[PDB]
Amino acid sequence: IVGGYTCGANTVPYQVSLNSGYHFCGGSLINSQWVVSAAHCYKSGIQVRLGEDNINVVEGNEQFISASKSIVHPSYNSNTLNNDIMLIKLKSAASLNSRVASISLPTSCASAGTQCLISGWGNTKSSGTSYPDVLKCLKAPILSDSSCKSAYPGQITSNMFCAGYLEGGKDSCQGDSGGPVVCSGKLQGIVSWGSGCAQKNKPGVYTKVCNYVSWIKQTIASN
Ligand SMILES: [Ca+2]
Repeated sequence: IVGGYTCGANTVPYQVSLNSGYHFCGGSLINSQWVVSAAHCYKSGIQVRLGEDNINVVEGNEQFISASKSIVHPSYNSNTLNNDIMLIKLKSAASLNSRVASISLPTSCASAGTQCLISGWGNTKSSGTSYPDVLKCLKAPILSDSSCKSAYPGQITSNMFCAGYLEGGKDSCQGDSGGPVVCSGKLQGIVSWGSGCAQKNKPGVYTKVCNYVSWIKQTIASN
């Protein structure tokens, strides 16, 4: 997360770390047994880490659970990053508490100019390499589709939105792929891509979760 702040420990209780010997992506807890992340975060042998703040120290609140199953969206295109969404089933149910909570699925899509919260652990620098150990946060509006498609001509589909600032400086890219974008108490986004990091007229590009709620509910209930 470039150009934000330290959330505070356990202030984003739905935030998940996907670990494969190291932290490689974020995710969101949508119920005791399921996580949603990005399809470009697909690996084998994932461990899901809940209740984290500092990913390098065991601060007491953690829950470490092996993933039993991963489901990538049937229409995921890894070239265009269209339908960049994946579902991860926990081997054992998470124990929900003050620090470990679910986030709700949208009943409807969010509109432009709606403020959202984007959280994650990744690269804080637009130029160079600096990985934070603690959860970071950014508040950013959803930009209008016009403003989005203009920044990435012929790259943006219906299943994407942009958030942040047209001037750059503040963005998420490498700053946690797969991470949540929460607007008015609902999961509206997943950190998908963005050209460079926090560049001028290069916003972040998010998977538009409200398009997928039917897929998510049908998949989860059948698996
Ligand atoms: Ca920790």
